[PDB]
Amino acid sequence: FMPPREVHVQVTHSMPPQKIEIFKSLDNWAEENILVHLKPVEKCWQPQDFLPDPASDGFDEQVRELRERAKEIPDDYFVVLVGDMITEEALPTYQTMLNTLDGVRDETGASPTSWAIWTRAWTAEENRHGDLLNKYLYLSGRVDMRQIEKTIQYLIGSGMDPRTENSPYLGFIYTSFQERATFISHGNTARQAKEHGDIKLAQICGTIAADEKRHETAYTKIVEKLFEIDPDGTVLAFADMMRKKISMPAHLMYDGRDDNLFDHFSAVAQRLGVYTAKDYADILEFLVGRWKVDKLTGLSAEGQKAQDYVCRLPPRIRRLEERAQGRAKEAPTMPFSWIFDRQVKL
Amino acid sequence: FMPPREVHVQVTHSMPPQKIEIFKSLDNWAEENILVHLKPVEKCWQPQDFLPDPASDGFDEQVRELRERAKEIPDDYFVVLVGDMITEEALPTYQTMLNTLDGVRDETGASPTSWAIWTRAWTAEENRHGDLLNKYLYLSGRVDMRQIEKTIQYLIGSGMDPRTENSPYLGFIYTSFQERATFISHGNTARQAKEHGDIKLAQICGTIAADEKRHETAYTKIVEKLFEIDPDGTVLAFADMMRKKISMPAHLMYDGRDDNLFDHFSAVAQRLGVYTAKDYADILEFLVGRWKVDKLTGLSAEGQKAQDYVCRLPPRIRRLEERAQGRAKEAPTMPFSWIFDRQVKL
Ligand SMILES: [Fe+3]
Ligand SMILES: [Fe+3]
Ligand SMILES: [Fe+3]
Ligand SMILES: [Fe+3]
Ligand SMILES: [Zn+2]
Ligand SMILES: [Zn+2]
Repeated sequence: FMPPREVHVQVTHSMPPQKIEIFKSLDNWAEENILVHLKPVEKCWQPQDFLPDPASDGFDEQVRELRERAKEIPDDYFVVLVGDMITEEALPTYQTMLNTLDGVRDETGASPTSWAIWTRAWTAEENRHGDLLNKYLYLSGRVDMRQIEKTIQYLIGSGMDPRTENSPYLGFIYTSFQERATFISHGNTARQAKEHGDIKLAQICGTIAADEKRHETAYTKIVEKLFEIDPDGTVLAFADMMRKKISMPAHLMYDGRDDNLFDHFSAVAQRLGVYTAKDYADILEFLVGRWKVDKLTGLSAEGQKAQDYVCRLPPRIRRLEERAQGRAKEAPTMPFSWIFDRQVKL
Repeated sequence: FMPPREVHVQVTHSMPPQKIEIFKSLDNWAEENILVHLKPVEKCWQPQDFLPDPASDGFDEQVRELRERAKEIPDDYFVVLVGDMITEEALPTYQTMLNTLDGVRDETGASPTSWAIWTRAWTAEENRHGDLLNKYLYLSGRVDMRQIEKTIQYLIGSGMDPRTENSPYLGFIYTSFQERATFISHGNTARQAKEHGDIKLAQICGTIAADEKRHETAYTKIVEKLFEIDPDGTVLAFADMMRKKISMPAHLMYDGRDDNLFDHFSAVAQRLGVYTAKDYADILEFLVGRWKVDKLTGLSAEGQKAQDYVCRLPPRIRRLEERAQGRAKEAPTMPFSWIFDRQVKL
């Protein structure tokens, strides 16, 4: 039946028109400072590096092993991993999302601009994450590929509205935050697969995280350059995003069966510690430290307000969650269509 | 090393600005006439419907069968199928490509416009094609998934410039043509897999073709509505596309090894009859018949020229190829990295 829809009213082009040049001029900078964070394709890993080799005499035992190993991984973990993969699979959305950003958008799909080249290349690198996880999940035999496939269709057709308002200020702060968010997630699913005694699974999550660490560096560099060129406007963007809260890229998630699928998935991510509310705050605190927002001069009346709010927010959010956490009650066990309606503790 | 790049000079916004409304107003029409050609997600097939069931006691024998069956399929066919799949996999490009089209582009990634909803939904349906083919190819064990994965990365990062110039006139004629092109391809790979005695493979190609037939109907309806609303401009678009020739969506194809990969792939598609130059002309002739271009009144000096040229082109192209075909010499055998450098006849 009917999937979820963005409840917030839609806003387009919140950025002043003239300033687009600030991104048209930074073309040279981008080549020297963002395009370096790209791996040449020949040097890149590919999903096959991490999956059974179908053209190998060892393919059968390889798959048989992957599957033995999988049994020892509990369902809750699978639910999280699946959510992850579904997010990663909705990639066509995210390339489209970067092609709405006013200062950078690829005008033809093959535009030689540094910004477009970065976009096409980043998409290319991300495409690997979906594939690798998909085939791992598929072979594992622990999840319901059909329902997962269905969720993905519902997701791609729903789209996303990250409320970036076509602003590269907001957009690049979003991606900055998101890329770090998945990085923490993946590193935890890595660290947790290690614990469940599956190193080959750890490696999968591991090397995806690698890509995210690199992408995050690229985006945290673009924000750093915007803090120097436009100290006030960047602070205004950074504050604006924090008040709206960062709505995750896969929140319209729907399996034809759970009207609050994303909330439930996120709850399982929480209990296991793949991505907690602490992590959310920790990311923020890191970005304030990374951009040295604590120390900036030349701020307008609203800018100083936009600064202080942002700077005091991490200990605030942490403590907000703190007391919510030490009052949270026992959560119910709920079925997930991703796992044939087997039940995990929320 | 370095992939191929678009040799033609880039052109943006070839459409007059005012007319965008003709696409802003057709929002209602689109809901009644294009959105109907969408399958509800619950009714859609998913790749799992066509692949071994990893959560089934039968998974092992299923895979073992898929693989036995594959051996009987010759390498040349695999090369074509692989090209196909690589094209289909570069999907994020094509969603981006539809979001450059001036009259339809999704402004936020979640815009409630009939045009955006169609875009997100079509992308969602297409995502299934890549997956299904990918996993089939993977399990088969007859192709080199790593090299295929690499090609895909080179492709997504290269992008495409279909020379639609942000015009929905040109763009929707392009997609109209492309969707029919893949339809003929897939139906032939279906019909050919039948012949090599693999019905489960035929079914895969079969049900993908199904999606393409539907998409083609939707797009050939949008052109039909543009032939009625703007008889002259549509003919001008249709002529313009034919003179530039339709550059296929996967032409920048590169495996780090073959500087003319796309030409060689296309040559194998040709020899086998998956997609010949005849087919190209046959599609054209069908579209002239489909849109009744043969019979249109009220055409400008250039429009009548744009009409006649287009109408006489199918027997022209066919005969051009005819004599090229009856003079073509024996083609060399060439290695493909998609098949571990085994060699097929071009
Ligand atoms: Fe990713
Ligand atoms: Fe990412
Ligand atoms: Fe397709
Ligand atoms: Fe298609
Ligand atoms: Zn994918
Ligand atoms: Zn895909």
